[PDB]
Parts: sequence; structure tokens; C-alpha cells
Amino acid sequence: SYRGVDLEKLLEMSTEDFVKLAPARVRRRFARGMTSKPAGFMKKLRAAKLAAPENEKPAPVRTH
Amino acid sequence: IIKIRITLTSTKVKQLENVSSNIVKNAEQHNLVKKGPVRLPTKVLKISTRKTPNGEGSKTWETYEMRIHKRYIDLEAPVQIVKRITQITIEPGVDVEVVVASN
Amino acid sequence: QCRVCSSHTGLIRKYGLNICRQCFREKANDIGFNKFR
Amino acid sequence: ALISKKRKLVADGVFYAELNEFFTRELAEEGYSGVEVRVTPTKTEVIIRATRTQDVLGENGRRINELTLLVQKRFKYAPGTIVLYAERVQDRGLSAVAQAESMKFKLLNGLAIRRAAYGVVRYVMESGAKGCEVVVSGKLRAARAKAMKFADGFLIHSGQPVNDFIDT
Amino acid sequence: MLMPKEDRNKIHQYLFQEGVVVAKKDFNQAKHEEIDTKNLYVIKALQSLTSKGYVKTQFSWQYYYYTLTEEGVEYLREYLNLPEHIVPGTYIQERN
Amino acid sequence: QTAEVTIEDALKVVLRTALVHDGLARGLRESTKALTRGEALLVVLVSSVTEANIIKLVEGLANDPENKVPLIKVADAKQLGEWAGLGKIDREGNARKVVGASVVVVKNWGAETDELSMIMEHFSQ
RNA sequence: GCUUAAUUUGACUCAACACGGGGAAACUCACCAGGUCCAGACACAAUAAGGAUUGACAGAUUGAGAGCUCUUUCUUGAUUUUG
Repeated sequence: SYRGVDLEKLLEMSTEDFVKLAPARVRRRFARGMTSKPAGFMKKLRAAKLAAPENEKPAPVRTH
Repeated sequence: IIKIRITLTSTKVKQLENVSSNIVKNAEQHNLVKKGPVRLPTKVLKISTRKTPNGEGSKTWETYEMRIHKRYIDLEAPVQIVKRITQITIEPGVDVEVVVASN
Repeated sequence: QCRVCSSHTGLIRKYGLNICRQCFREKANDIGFNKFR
Repeated sequence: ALISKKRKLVADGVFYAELNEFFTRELAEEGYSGVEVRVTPTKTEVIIRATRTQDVLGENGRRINELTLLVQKRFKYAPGTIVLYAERVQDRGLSAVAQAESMKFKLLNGLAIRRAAYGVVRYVMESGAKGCEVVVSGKLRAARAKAMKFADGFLIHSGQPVNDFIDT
Repeated sequence: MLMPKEDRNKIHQYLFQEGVVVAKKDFNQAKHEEIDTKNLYVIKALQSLTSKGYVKTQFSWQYYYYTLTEEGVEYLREYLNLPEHIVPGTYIQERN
Repeated sequence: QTAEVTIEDALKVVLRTALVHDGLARGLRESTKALTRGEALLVVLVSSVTEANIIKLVEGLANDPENKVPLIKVADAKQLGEWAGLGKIDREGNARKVVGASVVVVKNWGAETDELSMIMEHFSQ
């Protein structure tokens, strides 16, 4: 509920208007650069995600 | 037969009045049109650096200097007159340039 | 760069020569710098 | 082209300040102390000055175009136009710049340093000097930093004579 | 320090009419004209080659120098198995 | 195809000139079926092997080889044991003679520049 | 001084303390509890093809970043990994 919105806006709203409801730095840090190898957590976050009962553990990878 | 322009920007002031004299010498033995050697304001370089290799001691500094003098002459002559005389006024440390800018 | 004499800091970035200033006082002669005042 | 103006009068000095090193670090005999760069149109004529040009000439080009193949290739300079005109460098004690090289080597091949020292002096103070100056401050076979010394003269430095009497 | 031996033209070849190796204290860029390394190979390979002689090393503000001499006729003339009067180092060129 | 007994001692050099060059293939896992990709090109073999497993599959086309690249066919089992680059090691004094390799695929020039042209008068005598 | 997972230290009367040109994050790197791969001149040697390695993984592996694991087709090729 940033803008008085539904606080359950979890899968329905994408990453793009996620930036729209946000302050200025990530409103610049959005087209800041198309990361590939620093976009390597997200290729491995989905490698272990949501395959569990209530309350999980992700697959963390050593990063910077 | 074209108006030309010569520049010379050196750093040995004794070895720039011999060159600028023999430039106007052999031109006036052939009596071309000319304008005198215009002498520009000189340029000085400087860098302050303190005087210790380590840092332990009292503090005041140095100041180094380097002086650049530059003067230039405009000229007009037939090309056969000038293309020989610009090759016999060489001297180390001295730079010579020819500009034929006639826009 | 670290040039020579225990220095990668205090480099003289001006005038495009890039010398460690510990190793400038002994090279400032033959470059053609001299002190006068 | 696209050439910065005052930098070309300071970059060549950096080029001056490093070429001399090999005439230090490679040779010892002939006396080629003072280098001299003479840039004519489209050729850089640094004058080779050697009293015994057989290290350089030898078998018609021992090191004429052998030393150039480093330095011209070092600065990405063009070949052929790297002219190194041969000459003879000046006399041993009977020159000005050679008094560096005169005493750059004349401490002994292994006997006492005083008999090294008292040799170097009597030559040129009568035969073409009233001031030169070398450096010695060292020990003699102990754990002391003792400092014995000598020189030959008072110099000539009276103002701007610091800056034409000091040299390369 | 490995000596990878994939290419003698980029190991020791075309210096027979050069005789010199200019180099640089470097670190990882792997491209250099006129010499046999990319940017590391002959540098660590001359380390073996200096230790059999025939190349002399100055440093001189971090530019490695090398030049050949008499104890170099024993490999180049036979590894490239060529006759005389075309290889040599003391007569490196048409005049030197 | 035939051979000789005198000039072949000067021709124990095709396999012998492979010593350090990091492109060498002295094996069975690459030096027997070296005619497949095109990068796999030829095999220099000898028919006096003690193991006739894979060579007799390739012996059907070895004596009638391809007409684009050399397929050197010899008879004696010495160069595979001595003149392969490791049997007789060209050493003065300290020489630990290890045994020669298997069938070795070689394709190199150098000392084998002119000797690929001198093998014309070898397979007929 | 304290503190610390370490707060990297040099220098203590004028002649130490806005100074080591010390205005800041990853360059600096000297430090801390993770990660690396690079250790060979010659003279020693052995597996040097029936196998070291060059495998760099070759991508799912593999839990933890290209990975150091083989599940194998190897450029294999004694370079050198090695001792």
C-alpha cells in the first residue's frame, strides 16, 4: 500500500510499475544497465523457489 | 607567389634572434613584401612540490619554472625563393613551421 | 601507474607527464625545468 | 595533427630524459656522456659520438642499426628515418661533460680507496679545470658510516651559472 | 610458469631479422604486435631463454629489452633448419 | 605398398621429429580413427602390430588410401618403438630411452618438408 | 584513547598533531574470520601411450558465484602436470 494500493499486489503487478511507486534513485536505477552475470541470482532464485509448505529457504549464491 | 606565414616557438632566447635575423636578411636581399617579427607574450609553467621524500619535517615548498617564447612572421614570395631558404636555417632546440593560409 | 620509488600516490597528473613526485626532483633538470625564484 | 601546443615542448623532454639511460646502462669505455638530439625535417638525428666505433660499426653495422631496432621500435617510430650519425665523443678529462664519466668508473678493481682518490685529481685542475665535484662517503671494513672526503676547487655558480653549469 | 608451445611463429620465429624483443611490465590484455607473446607468453618464456644466455635484459622504466648474440646460432639455425647467410643476428638486416 | 632398406634409415624422421611441440598425438584414443571429421585427417601406421583390433578395420582402406593427404605405410615394427620421438631420444650422455609409442598420427612440416616429396620413389621398389 | 570480525600503520618539546601531497566507497592495499591459480633455468628422474596432463569442465552436475566431480566424445602428448 504505497499509493493507497492493495498491499496484496504481489504477482499481479510487474517490475515496471514497481519502479513507478518508488523513490527517485531506483527510478533511475531501473534502466541503469542490463545486467547478465550480476543477474545470476535471479536465474538461481527460481532454481529453488516456492517448492515447499508454509514458511521457505532460497538457493543463495555467493555474490558481492 | 602566395602570402605565407612562419611561426617559431622555442626556448633558447639567444638562439632565436640569430634565426629571426637571417629570416629577414635573405628576404631583404631579394626584397619581398613582409611584416616584422611580431613577438607574443611568453608562457611560463610552474609546479609547487614540497621538498622532502618522506613527510617528517618543517613545511615550505619549491617552485619550478619553464619559459616558452613564441614569435611569428608573415611573408609573401614566389615559392622557389622560399622553399630553399627554409632548409638552411636549422638549429637544434628550434622549431620551424610554414603556413600558407590565404582564406 | 606506480613508477619507481615507493609511490603510486602523489602523481603529477598535470601537463601529461605522469611522474611520481619523489622521482621528479631528480628528473626535473633534464626535462628542462629549473628554479629561479 | 590535433596536436596540443605546449605539451610538445614538454613531452620531448620526457623523451630526452629516458634515452640517455642506455648510454649509461650499456656502455662504459668510449665516453658518450652528453647526448644531443638534432631534429631536421622528417628525421631525428641523434648524433652517435664514439671514440672507438667498433662496438657500433664493427663488421659494417655491428650496432649501427642494431641499437635503433630497439628504440625506434620502442617509440613506434618509423624505420630508416631514425638516423644515428656517427661521430667521436670528446676527450676524457679534457672535456666538460665527460668529467661525470671520467670519474663514474675510476674507483679501483680492488685496492685501497685513498690511492684511488689521489690519482683522479692532478690531471685536469692544471689541464683544463678549476672546478669539478665527485661524491664519496663510505666505510672501511667496520660497522660505521664514516665520511672521509676530498674535492678539487670552488666552482662557478654566480646566479644563473647554476643552470648552465648544471647539465645532463 | 607454463610454456605453451602451440605456435613457433608466436614463440621465436620472426626475430631472426629483428633480434630484439621490446616488451612491457604487463597485465592481462593479450595483444602485442611485432613480438611473439600475446602479452604474457614470451615474457615468461624468455625467462627460460635468458637462463640459457643469448638475451640481455634492461629494465629502464618497465620496458623489457632483449637482444641476441653469439650463443644463438645453436637453436635458430637448426630448429628452423635453414642454411647460413639468411638467418643471422650479427648481420640482422641488409646493412646491420 | 613397397619400401626400401637403405634410404629408409634417412626416412626414420617423419615420426621422429615430434618431441615437445604440444600438438602431438601419440595414442590409440585419437591416433587410430584419425580420418573422421576432416580435422581427423590421416593415420601413419605399420601393419606389424601385435594387436589387430582396430587396425584391421582400417587396413581395408589403408593400402588403397585417400588421394589427398599422405598415409605412410611401412612394414618393420622399429619406428613405432624407436623412431617415434621417444624411443631413441637425441641426447648426449644422459639418455633415458623410454619405449616408443603406439601408432602415431603426424602431419608436421619442418624437417619433413622435402621428404614428403621423396616418398614417390619408395612405394614401387 | 576506547571499540573491534580488523578498526593496516609510520612520527611525539620548538625540530609530532590539515602531515606523509592521507579531499571517499571497488582502483590505492599495506590489513581482517571466504574464494582463487599461478610456484621448473639447468642438471634428476618414473607412468611418457598399454597413459600423466593439455579437460578448459562439456552442461545439467554440485550442494555454494565460470567453479575444483567427471557421466563421457581429448588439442590429448610429456609441454609438463608431476616426485
